Amino acid sequence: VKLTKAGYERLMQQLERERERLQEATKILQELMESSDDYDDSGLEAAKQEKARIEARIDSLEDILSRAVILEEGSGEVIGLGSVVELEDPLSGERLSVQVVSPAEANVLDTPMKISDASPMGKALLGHRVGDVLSLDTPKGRREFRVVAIHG
Amino acid sequence: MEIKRFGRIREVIPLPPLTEIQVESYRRALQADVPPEKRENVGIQAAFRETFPIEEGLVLDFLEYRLGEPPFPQDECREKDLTYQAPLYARLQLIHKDTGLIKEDEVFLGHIPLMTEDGSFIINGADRVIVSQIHRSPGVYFTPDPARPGRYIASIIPLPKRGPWIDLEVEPNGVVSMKVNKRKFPLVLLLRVLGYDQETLARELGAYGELVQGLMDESVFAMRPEEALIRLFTLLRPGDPPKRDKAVAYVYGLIADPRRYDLGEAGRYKAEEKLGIRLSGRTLARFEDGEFKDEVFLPTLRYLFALTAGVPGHEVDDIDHLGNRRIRTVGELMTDQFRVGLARLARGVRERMLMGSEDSLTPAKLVNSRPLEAAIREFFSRSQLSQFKDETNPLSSLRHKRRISALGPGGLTRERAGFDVRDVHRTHYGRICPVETPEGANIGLITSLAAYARVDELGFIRTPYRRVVGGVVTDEVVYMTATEEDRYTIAQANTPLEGNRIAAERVVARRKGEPVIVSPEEVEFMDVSPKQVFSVNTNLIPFLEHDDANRALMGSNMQTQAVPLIRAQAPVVMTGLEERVVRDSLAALYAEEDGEVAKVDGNRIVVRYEDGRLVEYPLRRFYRSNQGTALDQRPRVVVGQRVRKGDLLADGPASENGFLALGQNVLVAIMPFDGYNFEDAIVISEELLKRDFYTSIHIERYEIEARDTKLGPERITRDIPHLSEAALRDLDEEGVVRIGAEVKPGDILVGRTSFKGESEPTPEERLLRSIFGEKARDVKDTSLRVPPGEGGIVVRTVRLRRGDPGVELKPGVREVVRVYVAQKRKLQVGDKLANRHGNKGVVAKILPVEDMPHLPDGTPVDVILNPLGVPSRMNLGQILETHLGLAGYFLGQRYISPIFDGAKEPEIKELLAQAFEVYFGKRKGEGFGVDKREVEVLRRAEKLGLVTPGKTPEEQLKELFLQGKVVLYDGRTGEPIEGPIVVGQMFIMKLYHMVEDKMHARSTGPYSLITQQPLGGKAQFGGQRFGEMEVWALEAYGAAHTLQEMLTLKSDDIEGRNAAYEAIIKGEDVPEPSVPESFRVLVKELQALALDVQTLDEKDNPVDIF
Amino acid sequence: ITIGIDDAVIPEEKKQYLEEADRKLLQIEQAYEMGFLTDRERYDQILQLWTETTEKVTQAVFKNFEENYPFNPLYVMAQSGARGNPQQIRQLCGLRGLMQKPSGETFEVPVRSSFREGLTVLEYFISSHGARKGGADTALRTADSGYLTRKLVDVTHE
Amino acid sequence: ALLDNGRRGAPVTNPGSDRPLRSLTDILSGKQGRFRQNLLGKRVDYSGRSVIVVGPQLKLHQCGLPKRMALELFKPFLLKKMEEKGIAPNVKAARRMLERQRDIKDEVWDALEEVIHGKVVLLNRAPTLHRLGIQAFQPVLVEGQSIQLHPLVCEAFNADFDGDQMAVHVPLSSFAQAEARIQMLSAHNLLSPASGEPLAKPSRDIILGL
Amino acid sequence: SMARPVSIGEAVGIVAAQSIGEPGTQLTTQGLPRVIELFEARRPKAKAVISEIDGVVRIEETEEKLSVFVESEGFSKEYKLPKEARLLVKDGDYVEAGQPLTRGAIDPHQLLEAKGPEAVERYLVEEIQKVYRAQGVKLHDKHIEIVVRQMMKYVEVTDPGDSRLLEGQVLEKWDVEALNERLIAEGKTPVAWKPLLMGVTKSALSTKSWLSAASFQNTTHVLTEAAIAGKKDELIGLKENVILGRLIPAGTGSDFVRFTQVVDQKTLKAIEEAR
Amino acid sequence: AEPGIDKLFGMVDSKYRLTVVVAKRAQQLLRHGFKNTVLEPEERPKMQTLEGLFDDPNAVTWAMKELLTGRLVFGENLVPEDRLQKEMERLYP
DNA sequence: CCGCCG
RNA sequence: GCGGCGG
Ligand SMILES: [Mg+2]
Repeated sequence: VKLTKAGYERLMQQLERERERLQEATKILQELMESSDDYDDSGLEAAKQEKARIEARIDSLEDILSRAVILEEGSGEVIGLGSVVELEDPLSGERLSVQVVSPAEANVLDTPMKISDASPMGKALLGHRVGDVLSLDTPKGRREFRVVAIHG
Repeated sequence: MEIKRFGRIREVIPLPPLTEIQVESYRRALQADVPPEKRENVGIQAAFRETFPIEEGLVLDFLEYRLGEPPFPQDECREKDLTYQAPLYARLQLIHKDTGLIKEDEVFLGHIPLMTEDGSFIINGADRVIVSQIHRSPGVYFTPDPARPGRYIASIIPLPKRGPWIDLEVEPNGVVSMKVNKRKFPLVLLLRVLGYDQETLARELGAYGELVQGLMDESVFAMRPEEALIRLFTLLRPGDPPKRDKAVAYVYGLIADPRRYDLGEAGRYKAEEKLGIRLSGRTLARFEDGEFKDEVFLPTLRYLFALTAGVPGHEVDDIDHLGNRRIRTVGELMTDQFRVGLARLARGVRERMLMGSEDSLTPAKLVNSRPLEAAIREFFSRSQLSQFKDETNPLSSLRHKRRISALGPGGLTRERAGFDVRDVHRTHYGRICPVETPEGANIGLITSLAAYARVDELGFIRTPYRRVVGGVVTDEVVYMTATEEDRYTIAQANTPLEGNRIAAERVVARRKGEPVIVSPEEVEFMDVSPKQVFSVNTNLIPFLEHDDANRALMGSNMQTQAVPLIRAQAPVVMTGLEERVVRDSLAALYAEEDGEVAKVDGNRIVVRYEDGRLVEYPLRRFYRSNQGTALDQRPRVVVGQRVRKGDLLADGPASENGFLALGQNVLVAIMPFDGYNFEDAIVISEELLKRDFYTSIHIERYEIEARDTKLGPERITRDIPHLSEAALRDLDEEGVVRIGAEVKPGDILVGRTSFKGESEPTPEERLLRSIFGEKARDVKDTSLRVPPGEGGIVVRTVRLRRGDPGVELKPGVREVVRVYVAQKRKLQVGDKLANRHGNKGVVAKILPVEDMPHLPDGTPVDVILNPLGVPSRMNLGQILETHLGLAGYFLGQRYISPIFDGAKEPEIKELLAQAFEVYFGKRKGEGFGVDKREVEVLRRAEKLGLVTPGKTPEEQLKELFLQGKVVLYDGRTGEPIEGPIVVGQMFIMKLYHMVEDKMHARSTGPYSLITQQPLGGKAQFGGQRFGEMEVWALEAYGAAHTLQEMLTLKSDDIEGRNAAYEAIIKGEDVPEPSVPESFRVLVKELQALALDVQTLDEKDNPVDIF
Repeated sequence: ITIGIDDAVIPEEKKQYLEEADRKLLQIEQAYEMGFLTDRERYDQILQLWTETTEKVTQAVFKNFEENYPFNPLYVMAQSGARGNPQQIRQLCGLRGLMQKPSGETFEVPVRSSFREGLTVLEYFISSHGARKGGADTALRTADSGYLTRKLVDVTHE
Repeated sequence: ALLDNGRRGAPVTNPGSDRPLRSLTDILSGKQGRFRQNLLGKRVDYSGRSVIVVGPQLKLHQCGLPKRMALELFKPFLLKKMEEKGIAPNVKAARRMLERQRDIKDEVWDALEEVIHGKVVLLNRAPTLHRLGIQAFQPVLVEGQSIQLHPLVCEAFNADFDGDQMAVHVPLSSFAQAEARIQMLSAHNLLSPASGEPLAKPSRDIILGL
Repeated sequence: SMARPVSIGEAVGIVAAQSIGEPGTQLTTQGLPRVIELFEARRPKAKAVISEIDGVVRIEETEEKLSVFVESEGFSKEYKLPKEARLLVKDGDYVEAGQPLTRGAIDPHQLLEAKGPEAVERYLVEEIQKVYRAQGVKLHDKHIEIVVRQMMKYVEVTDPGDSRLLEGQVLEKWDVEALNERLIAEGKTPVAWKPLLMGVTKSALSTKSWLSAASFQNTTHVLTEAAIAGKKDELIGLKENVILGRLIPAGTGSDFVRFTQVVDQKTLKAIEEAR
Repeated sequence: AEPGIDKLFGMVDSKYRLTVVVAKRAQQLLRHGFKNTVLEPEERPKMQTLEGLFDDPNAVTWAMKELLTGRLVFGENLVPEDRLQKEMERLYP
């Protein structure tokens, strides 16, 4: 498991948030079972089921967070984990910004679109350097891009 | 009253014949209405030809099956405990190998039950229903392996149950497995047995699978052909003869085990499509030519090698897909047992072909009605499937007439395996209501079927969809098979249409149970109506769209427990099926053809059709329902009236004006009272009882029999050995009790007399009888008395003496007496009512109109529902109904709002606005303005954010009424209730829960003879059980004596309970319990056997319990 | 205090956050239609999308009541230890969004409606699976007849 | 035979019943044997049950009970008090007097309500789960059939008002009565034995108002 | 029920059983099952190999098999962690006896051996709460204790004095023997025993009073063996004493108060007048 | 609740004890006649239709009300088992 | 688990 | 004995 200081921080905070959510969901659960007024309603199965979806995410965050390596390599040349890549399409001159990270760090919401390590486009980029040109398959066809550069 | 309906989704085709499932099933079941000439030869006829050509040479063949003269009529069958059956014989002719064919033109072998016009049957006096059933449609499927996540296994399911249950597994470490009855054998072995040789086989089969190496496995047994057939026998587990006893093989040929289901569609369907392609015969059936043909065995493996390999198609079979589950219509169920009887009969007829003398055998010698009657009889009266028709109210009956169960023969499904089946599956869409299942154990296992859901040729619940080629939608519909629905892309019916064309680019549709936004060009099929998604029963809730599915169920189920109220009112706001339910169910009586009314008696309506005919329709006056509810038909037509074809002549038990009504529409305020509406309590206004708003009539059927003892026949006469005349009044008729008499608990309903203390006269009671009056009737008083609880008014009586007209009097039974007792059920504190949305509750306090919540204008409310029960449970629908219901009151109009297409929030405020001009408009003119009270609540309303500050009270109140809230003064203080409160006309009902069933209060009484327990059964009641759960309860408390008291003084210590009783009589302090008869009885029970159980003192010594 | 369909107020931002999430779904789609995200990652990110979107809308409604209608029937009920559960209220004013499939894997699309507004045909049907699986538990788990109270009583009953 | 039947062959009554005659062993063991008798328990005298209804006014101290039921429940006790007051000359008279409800002397009620003065009864919920599954209350005679129950204890006995029904019993011995109202009365069992937390916690309605 | 100290004569046994049972209804390993597994000494689905030796850790990675070695200067307890297990103790630091070397649930028996009893107890108690806690339920540890304690009220025998080896008898009944073997009558014939962990169900099963046994187990055998040795059933416990119909040994039946008398100063001086 | 039950509970070393005392004293109240009390002068229990609770309402009610005052004595082994029932019948008609 | 109807 | 049903 490999994480960036950024990645770590994020997953650590999310974990925090889900703990608050679990404590809430719990409180809730407890109230229901204590009510014993309206049983057989989507009062338990929902509260419970909800708490579960949480605990699960928690086990995933604790697992990943319990044994992840941190690679401090902001100065490197070839695309590796933590590397921020930029790809221009020869044709449209489109500039695409991405960052390859471990499966647990992926997130299209981030500044550089964080792509999974074992992600197709993710695979394609690891092991290459500024200048290279490569393809992968896409529903519309297949678009090759040229690594314009690689910031930290 | 005007009836406005707000539906905007053009309902394309009328709902189908709701009872069609049952009705048609039996029709096609016993094709008995048309000549032997008509084609339809399934069911009866089919099961006939299946086993009729009997070849023992003996040759008995089938001609025609005829039947039709019903022993007696409907009601007679009920009045006399008679099973309404038709008589069935059939022409048969037995041939001989010598010259001669005697045809005994008639052998009545059985009596099969009939089907009412409503759809119910009458077995023994009572009306029952044959509920439909589901199972794995006898075919062939492929499911993933148990634990081994690796590869999947092949199944081959055929019913009836006796037929094998085949599976095909492949475990690469050494075998290819085919299981029948739990034993595995080389799949090849059988293959060879058929002719498939290593070479041909592997080459056309092993085109692409190395696995085949697993088949060409026999370089030893695979070189001997017909010898492998013998080799496969060895395979059978028990020591039998090598040769001919190929019976076990004969069994998997063409007759008994594989299925005799209609050649072409029954099994073959699961053939052609799912795997291989052709079916020679009916099943892997062929014992012809000495060599066998199994165009089935190889392809099953042919698909195994395909599945495990490439993508011939993605063959993985989802078990629950209704495309693999069939529904067993009554017809099928009944026809089922029938051929079981046919078989049992043919069983003995072959025996009597050898016992045979000569040509002198035909009717008698060949046919014995014994098997077939016990057979059929057994089904209708013993099968766990036909039951007591739930007729709390018509609707009730109708549901119970159409639900599906999983439990049954046991071969289909059992109890402890269900988490998977209980789920409403993807496929249930428009085929199984997702809401009709019952709460608690058995959930999702037993459910009612959908609106348009109709059972096809072989059971897969088909649903209706609309064709749509291009961007065009048709008026042409097709009932798709669950499986066939997946091939297309269907779209919802909420989709906007300008007439015959789609309306938006991005329109909703569901591919394969998957929500997808599709384009107008891709829509191949569209939903008929939202209705189809749920059940009839469900389709009755007004604003279901706003109600949590979980509570919706309670709501649907609740309606089934509604009870017939004298004054029946249809819902101020209805769904649009009320009319139909009553219709298709047979509560109300409609006019066949056009015409005029002749007589409008309160017992019969006679009309004259314009076609030169005049009929008399008798009205079932006041019949006793299966659940004990009033069932009368009240004519709603006047003398000499021109009736339209299909017009209500009279209203049914709960249908008025042709609409279904169960309970009444009451004005309701939705707020909290002291606490009378605490948890789920409901408050009621005396004012309701006053106008007999909630009153159900009830009937209990007490019965007694004049048995024939060898001590002396029990006589039923006005004579009662105990000499009282004041209690003999009501019992005027010598033996029976007078109609119209008021019977209370403890009164004699019927008198009877039997012989003394068994065998011998008492030598102690012969001296007492002789002292005061030796000539005392030696007969004893055994009379049917009014069982503690209640009775009421005797209304009908039935006696069956000697010369039986046409009744089946059990043996020993001299004569029978039935007494029907009725009473009026006015709503009282313990009664429980509920609305269609799921708000259920009991009456907490019956409030005097005097001080209950009234509106500005004198009008008080009728019931107060606690608001708190609305948030937790999620059923806004009710609060909605209430709003609309509010317009309906002042606008005096009922509305019809479709399921998902119903009324909408804007439109209601629109009618509400109109309602303000009626409520407040008359107020302005009548000559008065606003109260200082109304102003005061408006202040708290504006500070509440309900009204827009700065407008006139007039304007304000309007905006406030629009929200659905009005003002309300207490009634007790006449002071307003700070803050607008919502109120309206809500449809609520009383349930089959009278408190009549709720108060056994015991003081003293009967004890068991063998075991010392206060069991009841007579004028005395039983005492509640204490169970250990409850003892612990006491124990924890440290409630020593309270517990001691339960165990002894109140139960077993005969002598103890005595002292206590006496003591209490003396106003003394109950005696100290020394030894439970249980203690002493144990000592002895232990003495009686070896063990010397000795009680000891402080210092290990004796002590006496005795 | 009483309930009225209007008392279940829908927060103005619902139409916003949903829009924000909606477009947001497009990005994720456009991203896989390019080949970046694996078949699985697509899934999980979307759930994440709503799991948060839904949670957002939850505090929104609440915020709306706390600032504008401090005395809302529905609201007040839930705040006071009276009745109501945040999760439920959300199904009223905001929306119940994620209902799972038969097996367990939660649904890809969310239940965009609130109970206030008319829950759609399908959304309902889909929401069904849950409620049934829920009653399922209660049936087996209830009828266990407090067996432990029995087993527990058996050893500690002396 | 009389010791243990079936251990070796099985004795039958002459042709008529191929049923093994219940032997001593058979009389002790089994699901419904004898060692299993005194335990599983049985039915109580002076019992009753009915539908429950919330009693707002009622204090946790008391409980709403239907006179009609009280009558029957406290029949013996009543009888005696009947003689104590000329409503009847003897016990058997009191009884014949009560055998027919049309003639409920208004004075009898005075008596019944007089015999109940400070006695209490017990109440039971459907599944008795914890010690509080049964509490004791002072009965106050009321109209109707349903039984008035105090709201605050609704939480104790998992019990709502959608038609649930509770049973009621009577402590006959002045010793039973005692323990009943001392260590078993409601108002005395406020905290839960499960956790030190209260079980008389004010519920939905109350709170709301407050 | 109150808040002051527990009154002598209270059916705690009961009380504990109840408080722990009611809740059971809403616990659907995850859930009730686990509670059973826990009350019943069992080998859970996801077993986690405990360290019988208390030393330090060292791991060998990459091969169809991963092995965790608790090692010291003299010996290392070889632990085979399948290629599909998840371990969280790592190459380097110390590990007490009975410490989660694998991830998941633990097996009582093993944990009893390695660490000892005071740990099994504390483990159960807590591992129990763990569920109710996550289920909203708030029950005092007391009760989980009362129960669990009975789960080890029995012990086996390795060194005999009056009775033979291979015995499974009451822990306390042995503190009476060894107490009176060294104390009152001399001759120190030590009665070495091995604490025995039994599930809740089998603790009941093998209870000591015959009356009690007669109810559930076979009624034939129970009476048979109690016959032979004239067994004297000292009536203590509610079950047995119920059958007698006698007053429960607990509650008001408490021997502590079942005997108490009341006097009016007038009768006290009147008893003194009888002197 | 009940009149100073807390005061009562304070007067016993264990809850259940109070019950036993309470009870047996209610018994002696009826057995040996209902005039065997200690606080009848002023503030003796009372009823509502006719001030007659002075004669015979509830026993236990009395016991408690008596126990509330320092009149009665209760002990493990206070008076010789049998000698008590003998002296009681003697001094009470 | 407890309860009731046919 | 089996179906149904209340909490
Ligand atoms: Mg209920």
